[PDB]
Amino acid sequence: LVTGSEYETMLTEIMSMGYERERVVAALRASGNNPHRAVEYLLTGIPG
Repeated sequence: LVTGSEYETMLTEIMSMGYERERVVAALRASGNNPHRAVEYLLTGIPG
């Protein structure tokens, strides 16, 4: 289980690719905090 501070740095690190906070938050929820899947969803779409 990542800590809350590790979540915030994960979130900010992905935001550095040019995504707004609320989209990254939604992608990390959809990925269960796996950053690889979150970035996949931001690049090429959520499942479905």
